Amino acid sequence: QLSDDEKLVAAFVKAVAYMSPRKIGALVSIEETQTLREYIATGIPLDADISGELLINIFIPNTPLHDGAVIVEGNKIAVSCAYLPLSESSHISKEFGTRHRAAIGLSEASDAFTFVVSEETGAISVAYKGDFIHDLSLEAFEVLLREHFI
Amino acid sequence: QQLSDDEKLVAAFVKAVAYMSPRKIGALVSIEETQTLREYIATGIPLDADISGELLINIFIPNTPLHDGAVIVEGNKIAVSCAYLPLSESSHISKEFGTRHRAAIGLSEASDAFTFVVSEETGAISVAYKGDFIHDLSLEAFEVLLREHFI
Ligand SMILES: Nc1ncnc2c1ncn2[C@@H]1O[C@H](COP(=O)(O)O)[C@@H](O)[C@H]1O
Ligand SMILES: [Cl-]
Ligand SMILES: [Cl-]
Repeated sequence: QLSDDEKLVAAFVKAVAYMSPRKIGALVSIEETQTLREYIATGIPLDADISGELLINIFIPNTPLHDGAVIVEGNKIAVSCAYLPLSESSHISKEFGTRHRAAIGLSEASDAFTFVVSEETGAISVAYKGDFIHDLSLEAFEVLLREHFI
Repeated sequence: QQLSDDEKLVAAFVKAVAYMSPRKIGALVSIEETQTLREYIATGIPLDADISGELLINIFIPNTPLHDGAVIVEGNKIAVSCAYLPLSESSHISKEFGTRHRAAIGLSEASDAFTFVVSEETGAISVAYKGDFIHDLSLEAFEVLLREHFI
């Protein structure tokens, strides 16, 4: 449980360390106090143990599980391919695509913690409670996850 | 009345090989029957995942972290990927058949598990069960065998 939180952080760090330098797009949302049941209902059920390796395999481009969001519930990957509400806010830079607007939209509609890897640039970003943090370093991503989840 | 576990299993396997065979994506999938596969499951990466054709496909995409080794199904879950199975020590195995096939055949000597393979060389779908090896099944043949065995 404390060790489960450290495995969660390590899984996310391994996945983003693989995907970011390969510019593999990724979108991962973690449930907090507000249920994500309605978005989980839109995805393919996995109910899978969390590991960096499984997160990488999910997001490999042009594969059946890659398109849409992974939603983490507790210590399980609940689903992949979930459809998240887009943000209609105009303050979103033009260069930020669908994945980023999906993450931002969920962070305006829930207290879920979402991170993105850009398929255009490999930039790592976080969307949480209406704040959007662009282009984190891997070390910064890790310490932010640790502070939030450990 | 929703689709039974057995119907979902058959559909998952059929969808997966239907995708991997034409693409010549190698695959190795073993299903536990009455004899526990616990010692082989211990060698794999824990997934404990719901069975879907989509997940099986994503596991075996070439040059990915989960694609090497065997997937082992236990009950209605994908227990592990990347598992090690016993390689067949037999010498009456054609030189056409590589290590995935020898692993499938080996496990079918050591247990009553049902294993199927997709060849990365030809895309051929094959089954290894109770020491017998059935090469190059059609998709229809594969499905009917799965139904006769699992339903
Ligand atoms: N003992 C084994 N059990 C399960 N899979 C294996 C085993 N040995 C090799 N493989 C896999 O068989 C495939 C072909 O092996 P190779 O011909 O050595 O490239 C690769 O995915 C290997 O990881
Ligand atoms: Cl980003
Ligand atoms: Cl930073």
